Amino acid sequence: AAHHHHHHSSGLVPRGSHMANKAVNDFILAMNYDKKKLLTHQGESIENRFIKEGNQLPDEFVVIERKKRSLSTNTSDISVTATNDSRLYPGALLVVDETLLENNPTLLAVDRAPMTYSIDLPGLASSDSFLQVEDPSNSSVRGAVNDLLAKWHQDYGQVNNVPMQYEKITAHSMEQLKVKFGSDFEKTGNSLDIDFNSVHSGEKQIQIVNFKQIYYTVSVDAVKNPGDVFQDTVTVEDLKQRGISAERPLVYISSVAYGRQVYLKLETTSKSDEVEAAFEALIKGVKVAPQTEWKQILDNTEVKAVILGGDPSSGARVVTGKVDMVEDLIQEGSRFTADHPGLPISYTTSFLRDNVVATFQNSTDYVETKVTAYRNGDLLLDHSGAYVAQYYITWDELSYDHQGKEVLTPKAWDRNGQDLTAHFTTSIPLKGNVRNLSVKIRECTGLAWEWWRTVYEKTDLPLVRKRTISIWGTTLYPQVEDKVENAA
Repeated sequence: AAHHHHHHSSGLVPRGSHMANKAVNDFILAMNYDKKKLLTHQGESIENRFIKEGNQLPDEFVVIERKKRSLSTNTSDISVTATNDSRLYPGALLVVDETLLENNPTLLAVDRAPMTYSIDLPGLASSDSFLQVEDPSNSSVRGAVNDLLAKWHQDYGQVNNVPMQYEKITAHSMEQLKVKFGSDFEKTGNSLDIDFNSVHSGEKQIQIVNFKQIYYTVSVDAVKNPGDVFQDTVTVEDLKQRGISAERPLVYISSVAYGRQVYLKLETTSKSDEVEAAFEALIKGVKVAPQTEWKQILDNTEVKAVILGGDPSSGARVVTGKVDMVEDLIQEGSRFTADHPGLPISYTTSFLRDNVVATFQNSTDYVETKVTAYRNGDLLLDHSGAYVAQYYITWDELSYDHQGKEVLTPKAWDRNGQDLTAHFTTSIPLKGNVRNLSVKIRECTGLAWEWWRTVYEKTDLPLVRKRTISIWGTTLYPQVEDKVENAA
Protein backbone atom coordinates (compact mmCIF):
# COMPACT_ATOMS: atom_id res chain seq x y z
CA ALA A 1 0.00 0.00 0.00
CA ALA A 2 2.71 2.46 1.04
CA HIS A 3 4.56 1.70 -2.21
CA HIS A 4 1.82 2.85 -4.58
CA HIS A 5 0.79 6.25 -3.19
CA HIS A 6 1.82 9.45 -5.00
CA HIS A 7 2.66 7.25 -7.99
CA HIS A 8 1.17 6.40 -11.37
CA SER A 9 0.13 2.81 -12.11
CA SER A 10 2.23 3.00 -15.28
CA GLY A 11 5.39 3.38 -13.20
CA LEU A 12 6.27 6.39 -15.34
CA VAL A 13 6.66 9.98 -14.17
CA PRO A 14 4.41 12.15 -16.40
CA ARG A 15 5.93 15.28 -17.93
CA GLY A 16 4.20 18.41 -16.65
CA SER A 17 3.08 16.75 -13.42
CA HIS A 18 3.81 17.59 -9.79
CA MET A 19 5.39 14.13 -9.65
CA ALA A 20 7.96 15.29 -12.21
CA ASN A 21 9.06 18.30 -10.17
CA LYS A 22 9.20 16.12 -7.07
CA ALA A 23 11.48 13.65 -8.86
CA VAL A 24 13.72 16.50 -10.02
CA ASN A 25 13.83 17.89 -6.48
CA ASP A 26 14.85 14.53 -5.01
CA PHE A 27 17.34 14.00 -7.83
CA ILE A 28 19.28 17.16 -6.97
CA LEU A 29 19.06 16.66 -3.20
CA ALA A 30 20.53 13.17 -3.62
CA MET A 31 23.68 14.64 -5.18
CA ASN A 32 26.89 14.25 -3.18
CA TYR A 33 29.87 16.32 -4.31
CA ASP A 34 32.88 18.24 -3.01
CA LYS A 35 32.14 21.96 -3.33
CA LYS A 36 35.76 23.04 -2.92
CA LYS A 37 37.38 20.45 -5.18
CA LEU A 38 34.92 21.22 -7.98
CA LEU A 39 35.93 24.88 -7.89
CA THR A 40 39.68 24.58 -7.30
CA HIS A 41 42.35 25.32 -9.91
CA GLN A 42 46.16 25.31 -9.83
CA GLY A 43 48.31 27.65 -11.91
CA GLU A 44 51.96 26.96 -12.72
CA SER A 45 53.94 25.87 -9.63
CA ILE A 46 57.47 27.00 -10.50
CA GLU A 47 60.77 25.94 -8.88
CA ASN A 48 63.02 28.23 -6.84
CA ARG A 49 66.16 28.43 -8.99
CA PHE A 50 67.41 31.91 -9.89
CA ILE A 51 70.72 33.66 -10.56
CA LYS A 52 71.55 37.35 -10.22
CA GLU A 53 71.86 39.06 -13.59
CA GLY A 54 73.46 42.28 -14.82
CA ASN A 55 72.58 44.01 -18.07
CA GLN A 56 73.62 47.20 -19.85
CA LEU A 57 70.79 49.39 -21.13
CA PRO A 58 71.49 52.42 -23.38
CA ASP A 59 71.39 54.91 -20.48
CA GLU A 60 71.96 52.70 -17.44
CA PHE A 61 73.16 49.40 -15.98
CA VAL A 62 70.58 47.19 -14.27
CA VAL A 63 70.90 44.51 -11.59
CA ILE A 64 68.10 41.95 -11.78
CA GLU A 65 67.13 39.66 -8.90
CA ARG A 66 64.53 37.04 -9.80
CA LYS A 67 62.44 35.32 -7.12
CA LYS A 68 59.57 32.82 -7.13
CA ARG A 69 56.41 34.03 -5.39
CA SER A 70 52.95 32.58 -4.75
CA LEU A 71 49.57 34.22 -5.31
CA SER A 72 46.41 32.55 -4.00
CA THR A 73 42.88 33.95 -4.11
CA ASN A 74 39.73 32.47 -2.59
CA THR A 75 36.65 34.46 -3.60
CA SER A 76 33.01 34.07 -4.62
CA ASP A 77 32.95 37.27 -6.67
CA ILE A 78 33.21 36.66 -10.41
CA SER A 79 34.39 39.60 -12.51
CA VAL A 80 32.51 40.28 -15.74
CA THR A 81 34.38 41.23 -18.92
CA ALA A 82 31.74 40.25 -21.47
CA THR A 83 29.54 43.13 -22.61
CA ASN A 84 26.01 41.80 -23.16
CA ASP A 85 26.27 38.27 -21.78
CA SER A 86 22.82 36.70 -22.07
CA ARG A 87 23.94 33.93 -19.71
CA LEU A 88 24.79 36.21 -16.79
CA TYR A 89 21.41 37.30 -15.43
CA PRO A 90 20.17 37.11 -11.81
CA GLY A 91 18.71 33.70 -10.98
CA ALA A 92 20.30 32.02 -14.00
CA LEU A 93 21.26 28.35 -13.69
CA LEU A 94 24.89 27.51 -14.45
CA VAL A 95 26.61 24.13 -14.68
CA VAL A 96 29.52 23.40 -12.33
CA ASP A 97 32.46 22.32 -14.48
CA GLU A 98 35.61 23.59 -16.19
CA THR A 99 33.60 26.23 -18.07
CA LEU A 100 32.42 27.81 -14.82
CA LEU A 101 36.02 28.08 -13.61
CA GLU A 102 37.05 29.73 -16.88
CA ASN A 103 34.21 32.27 -16.64
CA ASN A 104 32.76 31.04 -19.93
CA PRO A 105 29.85 29.27 -18.21
CA THR A 106 27.39 26.69 -19.50
CA LEU A 107 23.88 28.09 -19.11
CA LEU A 108 21.14 25.62 -18.23
CA ALA A 109 18.23 27.01 -20.23
CA VAL A 110 15.15 24.98 -19.32
CA ASP A 111 11.58 25.97 -18.45
CA ARG A 112 11.96 28.22 -15.41
CA ALA A 113 9.53 28.75 -12.54
CA PRO A 114 8.85 32.32 -11.34
CA MET A 115 11.56 33.90 -9.19
CA THR A 116 11.49 36.85 -6.77
CA TYR A 117 14.32 39.39 -6.91
CA SER A 118 15.31 42.27 -4.65
CA ILE A 119 17.34 45.31 -5.66
CA ASP A 120 19.41 47.43 -3.27
CA LEU A 121 19.23 51.03 -4.47
CA PRO A 122 20.21 54.01 -2.28
CA GLY A 123 16.91 55.86 -1.91
CA LEU A 124 14.58 53.01 -2.84
CA ALA A 125 11.56 52.09 -0.72
CA SER A 126 11.42 48.91 1.37
CA SER A 127 8.72 46.92 -0.43
CA ASP A 128 9.38 48.65 -3.75
CA SER A 129 12.68 46.78 -3.97
CA PHE A 130 11.09 43.46 -4.90
CA LEU A 131 10.46 42.13 -8.41
CA GLN A 132 8.44 39.08 -9.44
CA VAL A 133 9.60 37.63 -12.76
CA GLU A 134 7.24 34.94 -14.06
CA ASP A 135 9.61 33.41 -16.62
CA PRO A 136 13.26 34.25 -15.78
CA SER A 137 15.59 34.86 -18.71
CA ASN A 138 18.15 37.55 -19.53
CA SER A 139 15.47 39.59 -21.29
CA SER A 140 12.60 39.23 -18.82
CA VAL A 141 14.84 40.00 -15.83
CA ARG A 142 16.65 42.86 -17.58
CA GLY A 143 13.30 44.37 -18.52
CA ALA A 144 11.78 44.11 -15.05
CA VAL A 145 14.89 45.69 -13.53
CA ASN A 146 15.12 48.51 -16.07
CA ASP A 147 11.39 49.21 -15.72
CA LEU A 148 11.94 49.65 -11.99
CA LEU A 149 15.01 51.80 -12.66
CA ALA A 150 13.21 54.04 -15.15
CA LYS A 151 10.41 54.46 -12.62
CA TRP A 152 12.91 55.10 -9.83
CA HIS A 153 14.73 57.78 -11.83
CA GLN A 154 11.68 59.50 -13.33
CA ASP A 155 9.70 59.45 -10.07
CA TYR A 156 12.60 60.79 -8.01
CA GLY A 157 15.97 59.49 -6.84
CA GLN A 158 18.95 61.74 -6.21
CA VAL A 159 21.78 61.54 -8.70
CA ASN A 160 23.78 59.36 -6.31
CA ASN A 161 27.48 60.15 -6.44
CA VAL A 162 28.90 56.64 -6.75
CA PRO A 163 31.93 55.73 -4.59
CA MET A 164 35.08 54.61 -6.43
CA GLN A 165 36.73 51.40 -5.24
CA TYR A 166 40.04 50.13 -6.60
CA GLU A 167 42.51 47.31 -6.00
CA LYS A 168 45.98 47.20 -7.53
CA ILE A 169 48.93 44.85 -8.05
CA THR A 170 52.37 44.94 -9.64
CA ALA A 171 52.16 42.99 -12.90
CA HIS A 172 54.52 40.04 -13.37
CA SER A 173 52.81 37.09 -15.03
CA MET A 174 49.63 36.77 -17.09
CA GLU A 175 48.70 33.79 -14.92
CA GLN A 176 49.35 35.81 -11.76
CA LEU A 177 47.07 38.58 -13.02
CA LYS A 178 44.42 35.97 -13.82
CA VAL A 179 44.46 34.69 -10.24
CA LYS A 180 43.95 38.25 -9.02
CA PHE A 181 41.26 39.36 -11.48
CA GLY A 182 39.75 36.16 -12.89
CA SER A 183 40.65 33.56 -15.52
CA ASP A 184 38.68 35.43 -18.19
CA PHE A 185 41.07 38.35 -17.84
CA GLU A 186 43.35 37.31 -20.72
CA LYS A 187 41.13 39.15 -23.21
CA THR A 188 41.50 42.37 -21.20
CA GLY A 189 45.24 41.97 -20.63
CA ASN A 190 45.81 41.67 -24.37
CA SER A 191 43.86 44.90 -24.87
CA LEU A 192 46.02 46.57 -22.24
CA ASP A 193 49.07 45.41 -24.23
CA ILE A 194 51.05 44.48 -21.12
CA ASP A 195 54.78 44.23 -21.80
CA PHE A 196 55.72 41.27 -19.60
CA ASN A 197 59.00 40.71 -21.45
CA SER A 198 60.36 44.15 -20.58
CA VAL A 199 59.47 43.58 -16.92
CA HIS A 200 61.43 40.34 -16.79
CA SER A 201 64.38 42.00 -18.52
CA GLY A 202 64.05 44.85 -16.04
CA GLU A 203 63.44 47.43 -18.76
CA LYS A 204 60.13 48.65 -17.32
CA GLN A 205 57.65 48.25 -14.44
CA ILE A 206 53.90 47.62 -14.68
CA GLN A 207 51.03 48.19 -12.27
CA ILE A 208 47.44 47.12 -12.97
CA VAL A 209 44.57 49.00 -11.34
CA ASN A 210 40.99 47.72 -11.20
CA PHE A 211 38.35 50.41 -10.64
CA LYS A 212 34.80 49.48 -9.66
CA GLN A 213 31.67 51.62 -9.42
CA ILE A 214 28.57 49.78 -8.23
CA TYR A 215 25.30 51.55 -9.03
CA TYR A 216 23.11 48.73 -7.72
CA THR A 217 22.89 44.97 -7.21
CA VAL A 218 20.08 42.51 -7.92
CA SER A 219 19.76 39.60 -5.50
CA VAL A 220 17.98 36.25 -5.26
CA ASP A 221 16.71 34.94 -1.93
CA ALA A 222 17.59 31.37 -0.95
CA VAL A 223 15.82 28.63 -2.90
CA LYS A 224 13.82 26.53 -0.44
CA ASN A 225 13.67 23.39 -2.57
CA PRO A 226 16.04 22.64 -5.51
CA GLY A 227 13.07 21.89 -7.78
CA ASP A 228 11.43 25.26 -7.13
CA VAL A 229 13.29 26.87 -10.03
CA PHE A 230 11.93 24.44 -12.62
CA GLN A 231 8.51 24.29 -14.25
CA ASP A 232 6.78 20.90 -14.06
CA THR A 233 7.69 20.38 -17.73
CA VAL A 234 11.30 19.79 -16.66
CA THR A 235 12.11 16.14 -16.01
CA VAL A 236 15.09 14.29 -14.52
CA GLU A 237 15.87 12.80 -17.93
CA ASP A 238 15.89 16.32 -19.38
CA LEU A 239 18.68 17.27 -16.97
CA LYS A 240 20.61 14.07 -17.69
CA GLN A 241 20.22 14.78 -21.41
CA ARG A 242 22.15 18.00 -20.76
CA GLY A 243 24.73 16.20 -18.63
CA ILE A 244 23.59 17.28 -15.17
CA SER A 245 24.70 14.94 -12.38
CA ALA A 246 26.48 14.78 -9.02
CA GLU A 247 29.72 15.12 -10.99
CA ARG A 248 28.38 18.10 -12.95
CA PRO A 249 25.99 19.77 -10.46
CA LEU A 250 23.96 22.98 -10.68
CA VAL A 251 24.56 26.50 -9.41
CA TYR A 252 22.43 29.65 -9.56
CA ILE A 253 23.47 33.28 -9.88
CA SER A 254 22.44 34.56 -6.45
CA SER A 255 23.35 38.19 -7.13
CA VAL A 256 24.68 40.55 -9.81
CA ALA A 257 26.44 43.88 -9.27
CA TYR A 258 25.69 46.58 -11.85
CA GLY A 259 27.67 49.71 -12.68
CA ARG A 260 31.00 50.58 -14.28
CA GLN A 261 34.42 48.91 -14.22
CA VAL A 262 37.86 50.06 -15.37
CA TYR A 263 41.03 48.00 -15.79
CA LEU A 264 43.99 50.38 -15.82
CA LYS A 265 47.58 49.76 -16.90
CA LEU A 266 50.42 51.96 -15.68
CA GLU A 267 53.50 51.23 -17.78
CA THR A 268 56.68 53.06 -16.74
CA THR A 269 60.21 52.62 -18.09
CA SER A 270 61.55 53.76 -14.72
CA LYS A 271 63.37 51.35 -12.41
CA SER A 272 62.92 53.56 -9.34
CA ASP A 273 61.56 52.21 -6.05
CA GLU A 274 59.27 55.23 -5.79
CA VAL A 275 57.11 53.93 -8.65
CA GLU A 276 54.27 52.58 -6.48
CA ALA A 277 54.12 55.90 -4.62
CA ALA A 278 54.17 57.90 -7.86
CA PHE A 279 51.37 55.76 -9.30
CA GLU A 280 49.31 56.24 -6.14
CA ALA A 281 49.72 60.02 -6.27
CA LEU A 282 48.49 59.91 -9.87
CA ILE A 283 45.35 57.95 -8.97
CA LYS A 284 44.59 60.42 -6.17
CA GLY A 285 44.94 63.31 -8.61
CA VAL A 286 47.73 64.74 -6.46
CA LYS A 287 49.78 67.58 -7.97
CA VAL A 288 53.33 66.65 -8.98
CA ALA A 289 56.34 68.97 -8.84
CA PRO A 290 58.41 69.08 -12.08
CA GLN A 291 61.82 68.37 -10.50
CA THR A 292 60.62 65.43 -8.39
CA GLU A 293 61.50 61.80 -9.09
CA TRP A 294 57.78 61.10 -9.47
CA LYS A 295 57.57 63.52 -12.40
CA GLN A 296 60.42 61.64 -14.07
CA ILE A 297 58.49 58.40 -13.57
CA LEU A 298 55.10 59.74 -14.67
CA ASP A 299 56.54 61.40 -17.78
CA ASN A 300 57.87 57.98 -18.77
CA THR A 301 54.60 56.20 -18.03
CA GLU A 302 52.41 54.86 -20.83
CA VAL A 303 48.74 54.43 -19.91
CA LYS A 304 46.17 52.05 -21.40
CA ALA A 305 42.71 51.19 -20.09
CA VAL A 306 39.60 49.11 -20.75
CA ILE A 307 36.24 50.70 -19.91
CA LEU A 308 33.28 48.49 -19.04
CA GLY A 309 29.98 50.30 -18.54
CA GLY A 310 29.18 54.02 -18.30
CA ASP A 311 29.17 56.69 -21.02
CA PRO A 312 28.10 55.44 -24.44
CA SER A 313 27.00 52.00 -25.58
CA SER A 314 27.52 48.90 -23.46
CA GLY A 315 30.61 48.23 -25.59
CA ALA A 316 34.12 48.15 -24.17
CA ARG A 317 36.37 51.11 -24.95
CA VAL A 318 40.15 50.69 -25.12
CA VAL A 319 41.55 54.15 -24.43
CA THR A 320 45.27 54.79 -24.76
CA GLY A 321 47.69 57.61 -24.02
CA LYS A 322 49.55 59.58 -21.36
CA VAL A 323 49.11 60.24 -17.65
CA ASP A 324 46.93 63.34 -18.17
CA MET A 325 43.78 61.32 -18.95
CA VAL A 326 43.72 59.14 -15.82
CA GLU A 327 41.80 61.74 -13.80
CA ASP A 328 38.87 61.78 -16.22
CA LEU A 329 38.67 57.97 -16.28
CA ILE A 330 37.95 58.02 -12.55
CA GLN A 331 35.48 60.92 -12.68
CA GLU A 332 33.62 59.57 -15.72
CA GLY A 333 31.32 57.07 -13.99
CA SER A 334 30.94 59.02 -10.75
CA ARG A 335 27.21 59.65 -11.22
CA PHE A 336 24.50 57.04 -11.84
CA THR A 337 21.70 58.48 -13.99
CA ALA A 338 18.74 57.55 -16.19
CA ASP A 339 20.97 57.80 -19.27
CA HIS A 340 22.56 54.47 -18.39
CA PRO A 341 21.16 51.52 -16.42
CA GLY A 342 24.74 50.31 -16.00
CA LEU A 343 25.89 46.81 -16.90
CA PRO A 344 26.98 43.67 -14.97
CA ILE A 345 30.53 43.90 -13.64
CA SER A 346 30.33 41.16 -11.01
CA TYR A 347 28.16 38.22 -9.95
CA THR A 348 28.02 35.47 -7.32
CA THR A 349 26.79 31.89 -7.47
CA SER A 350 25.22 29.53 -4.94
CA PHE A 351 24.73 25.77 -5.23
CA LEU A 352 21.13 24.85 -6.06
CA ARG A 353 21.19 21.96 -3.60
CA ASP A 354 21.81 23.78 -0.31
CA ASN A 355 22.19 27.48 -1.22
CA VAL A 356 25.83 27.48 -0.08
CA VAL A 357 27.83 30.25 -1.77
CA ALA A 358 30.18 28.86 -4.42
CA THR A 359 33.76 29.87 -3.62
CA PHE A 360 36.57 29.61 -6.17
CA GLN A 361 40.10 28.70 -5.10
CA ASN A 362 42.84 29.83 -7.50
CA SER A 363 46.61 29.83 -7.04
CA THR A 364 49.77 30.17 -9.11
CA ASP A 365 53.52 30.61 -8.78
CA TYR A 366 55.20 33.53 -10.54
CA VAL A 367 58.62 35.16 -10.73
CA GLU A 368 58.92 38.44 -8.83
CA THR A 369 61.60 40.45 -10.63
CA LYS A 370 63.49 43.16 -8.75
CA VAL A 371 65.56 45.64 -10.76
CA THR A 372 68.21 48.04 -9.45
CA ALA A 373 69.43 50.73 -11.84
CA TYR A 374 72.84 52.42 -11.95
CA ARG A 375 73.00 55.47 -14.21
CA ASN A 376 75.78 56.01 -16.74
CA GLY A 377 78.16 58.91 -16.22
CA ASP A 378 80.90 60.91 -17.90
CA LEU A 379 84.28 61.90 -16.50
CA LEU A 380 85.56 65.13 -18.03
CA LEU A 381 89.13 66.41 -17.79
CA ASP A 382 90.44 69.89 -18.49
CA HIS A 383 94.14 70.76 -18.46
CA SER A 384 94.83 74.50 -18.45
CA GLY A 385 97.90 74.60 -16.22
CA ALA A 386 101.35 75.93 -17.07
CA TYR A 387 102.97 72.52 -16.65
CA VAL A 388 103.24 68.92 -17.81
CA ALA A 389 100.60 66.81 -16.08
CA GLN A 390 99.94 63.08 -15.74
CA TYR A 391 96.65 61.32 -15.06
CA TYR A 392 96.18 57.97 -13.35
CA ILE A 393 92.52 57.09 -13.79
CA THR A 394 91.43 53.64 -12.64
CA TRP A 395 88.22 51.69 -12.00
CA ASP A 396 86.51 48.30 -11.87
CA GLU A 397 83.74 47.16 -14.21
CA LEU A 398 81.10 45.12 -12.39
CA SER A 399 79.54 42.04 -13.97
CA TYR A 400 77.77 38.85 -12.92
CA ASP A 401 78.84 35.32 -13.88
CA HIS A 402 76.46 32.50 -14.92
CA GLN A 403 76.38 31.46 -11.24
CA GLY A 404 75.38 34.96 -10.17
CA LYS A 405 78.76 35.46 -8.53
CA GLU A 406 80.12 39.01 -8.38
CA VAL A 407 82.92 39.84 -10.82
CA LEU A 408 85.20 42.90 -10.76
CA THR A 409 87.20 43.58 -13.92
CA PRO A 410 90.03 46.13 -13.49
CA LYS A 411 90.11 48.99 -16.00
CA ALA A 412 92.36 51.95 -16.76
CA TRP A 413 92.40 55.08 -18.93
CA ASP A 414 94.56 54.17 -21.93
CA ARG A 415 96.49 57.44 -21.67
CA ASN A 416 97.49 56.90 -18.04
CA GLY A 417 100.99 58.05 -17.12
CA GLN A 418 101.46 59.98 -20.35
CA ASP A 419 102.82 63.53 -20.36
CA LEU A 420 99.89 65.83 -21.15
CA THR A 421 100.02 69.55 -21.88
CA ALA A 422 97.58 72.48 -21.94
CA HIS A 423 95.21 72.93 -23.45
CA PHE A 424 94.04 69.33 -23.08
CA THR A 425 90.43 68.16 -22.78
CA THR A 426 88.73 64.76 -22.89
CA SER A 427 85.51 62.97 -21.97
CA ILE A 428 85.52 59.43 -20.60
CA PRO A 429 82.18 57.58 -20.76
CA LEU A 430 81.53 55.41 -17.70
CA LYS A 431 78.70 52.87 -17.57
CA GLY A 432 76.76 52.01 -14.42
CA ASN A 433 79.12 49.05 -14.63
CA VAL A 434 81.79 51.12 -12.91
CA ARG A 435 82.85 50.64 -9.29
CA ASN A 436 85.84 51.92 -7.28
CA LEU A 437 86.65 54.91 -9.50
CA SER A 438 89.97 56.49 -8.55
CA VAL A 439 91.60 59.55 -10.11
CA LYS A 440 95.14 60.74 -9.40
CA ILE A 441 96.61 63.82 -11.06
CA ARG A 442 100.19 65.01 -10.66
CA GLU A 443 102.23 67.87 -12.08
CA CYS A 444 105.88 68.37 -13.05
CA THR A 445 107.31 71.17 -10.89
CA GLY A 446 110.55 71.42 -12.84
CA LEU A 447 112.34 71.32 -9.50
CA ALA A 448 115.23 68.85 -9.46
CA TRP A 449 114.71 67.82 -5.83
CA GLU A 450 110.98 67.22 -6.27
CA TRP A 451 110.06 66.54 -9.90
CA TRP A 452 106.43 65.57 -9.27
CA ARG A 453 103.64 67.19 -7.26
CA THR A 454 100.22 65.66 -6.67
CA VAL A 455 97.43 68.09 -7.56
CA TYR A 456 94.54 65.71 -6.97
CA GLU A 457 94.07 62.22 -5.55
CA LYS A 458 90.68 60.69 -4.75
CA THR A 459 89.53 57.09 -4.37
CA ASP A 460 86.04 55.56 -4.61
CA LEU A 461 84.59 58.50 -6.53
CA PRO A 462 80.78 58.24 -6.87
CA LEU A 463 79.52 57.75 -10.43
CA VAL A 464 77.60 60.99 -10.90
CA ARG A 465 76.00 61.98 -14.21
CA LYS A 466 78.75 64.49 -14.96
CA ARG A 467 82.03 65.09 -13.14
CA THR A 468 84.47 67.66 -14.49
CA ILE A 469 87.98 67.75 -13.05
CA SER A 470 89.77 70.92 -14.14
CA ILE A 471 93.37 71.80 -13.34
CA TRP A 472 95.16 75.11 -13.89
CA GLY A 473 97.64 77.45 -12.20
CA THR A 474 101.42 77.15 -12.11
CA THR A 475 104.16 74.63 -11.28
CA LEU A 476 104.50 76.01 -7.75
CA TYR A 477 100.82 76.74 -7.17
CA PRO A 478 98.57 74.38 -9.15
CA GLN A 479 94.79 74.66 -8.83
CA VAL A 480 92.10 72.00 -9.16
CA GLU A 481 88.30 71.94 -9.34
CA ASP A 482 86.15 68.84 -8.79
CA LYS A 483 82.81 69.90 -10.25
CA VAL A 484 79.84 67.55 -9.91
CA GLU A 485 76.59 67.82 -11.86
CA ASN A 486 74.04 65.27 -10.65
CA ALA A 487 70.86 67.31 -10.16
CA ALA A 488 67.65 65.67 -11.40
